[PDB]
Amino acid sequence: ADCAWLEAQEEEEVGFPVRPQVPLRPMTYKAALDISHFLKEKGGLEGLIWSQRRQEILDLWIYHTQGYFPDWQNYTPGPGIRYPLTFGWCFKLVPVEEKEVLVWRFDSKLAFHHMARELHPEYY
Amino acid sequence: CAWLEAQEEEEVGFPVRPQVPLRPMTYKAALDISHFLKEKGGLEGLIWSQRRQEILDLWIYHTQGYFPDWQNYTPGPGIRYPLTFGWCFKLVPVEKEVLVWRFDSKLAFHHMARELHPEYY
Ligand SMILES: CCCCCCCCO[C@@H]1O[C@H](CO)[C@@H](O)[C@H](O)[C@H]1O
Repeated sequence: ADCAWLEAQEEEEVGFPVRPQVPLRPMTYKAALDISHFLKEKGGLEGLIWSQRRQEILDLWIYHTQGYFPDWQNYTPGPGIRYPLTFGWCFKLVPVEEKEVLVWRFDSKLAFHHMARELHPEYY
Repeated sequence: CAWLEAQEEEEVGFPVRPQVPLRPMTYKAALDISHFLKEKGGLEGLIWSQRRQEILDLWIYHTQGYFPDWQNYTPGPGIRYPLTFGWCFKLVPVEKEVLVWRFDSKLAFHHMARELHPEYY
């Protein structure tokens, strides 16, 4: 089922149901900063249990509204706290009580400290 | 049912609440959306799935405010007919069988789901 989703969205990328209304960019620091702070104030990620599908609904909402390619929202590997690889995005996945139940949590410090970078230089 | 519990939880109000106010699906709304999707969209020819229908349902729910409880079809086997009158897409088999979204403008004037299955009304 995991692989079946990738092939579906890449077919869907031209186009489904409508191609996005705005010019189609890649995710920036400031965009990711504004969208996070937006989603806290108005809208509701805070607390929700993470899933492959929910992330996709969130990725597609940003893609259709703002035009940012859904290529961006990636976190560090487990176990434990799951840090965003795209700097600017102020959400991380915390466990709640080796795969485990995660939760989107806002953290304004993520704006100033690229914690994924500091813990895993591997990726850069 | 693993999806429905997640979907219900989400309904207040992930990822944002839809911007235009909520209202139930109508004949004309369904008609207009269908004819929009054929001209300026890409629902045509695409293989159906549970997730693809949900992406479509949520795009409508967010864009236009229609609660996603309207785009259901008749049971199989064979040509799968829309229960909501106005919606001009049906799911045709390609040859549990592989279905494809197909625009049919005659669905606007004949409630084929009604004529074949009066049990649902
Ligand atoms: C799976 C999620 C599908 C995408 C849902 C969000 C798409 C909404 O899209 C936006 O809707 C606004 C009104 O709400 C309009 O003003 C914008 O022009 C439009 O881009």
